[PDB]
Amino acid sequence: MKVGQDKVVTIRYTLQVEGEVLDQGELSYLHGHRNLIPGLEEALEGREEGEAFQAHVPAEKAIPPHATLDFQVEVVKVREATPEELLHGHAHPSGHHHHHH
Amino acid sequence: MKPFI
Ligand SMILES: [Ca+2]
Ligand SMILES: [Ca+2]
Ligand SMILES: [Ca+2]
Ligand SMILES: [Ca+2]
Ligand SMILES: [Cl-]
Ligand code: NI
Repeated sequence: MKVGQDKVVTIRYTLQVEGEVLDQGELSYLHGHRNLIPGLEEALEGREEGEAFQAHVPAEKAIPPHATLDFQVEVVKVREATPEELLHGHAHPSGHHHHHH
Repeated sequence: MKPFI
């Protein structure tokens, strides 16, 4: 499945700024709901599950001022959102736990 | 917004 609006996407990433690793890990987000750094979400659009890629994200689409955010990203999983995720506007952990905010 | 840094 390809990354797109209303998909919950799991990525593994390393973030460098000026050549230094600042963060690394794995996260899941609901795509198309302004829940991720915009330039990173833009880089992810249309990517296939399994794809690995580098993205340069300027501060003006996202740490010192006006530095480039250099991401190394793997698309781990792509699935469709549940109705509850769509209503809440965010991704939920695998285990069903009905709730509101 | 994510990632939380
Ligand atoms: Ca490095
Ligand atoms: Ca949002
Ligand atoms: Ca690639
Ligand atoms: Ca899959
Ligand atoms: Cl999310
Ligand atoms: Ni929720």
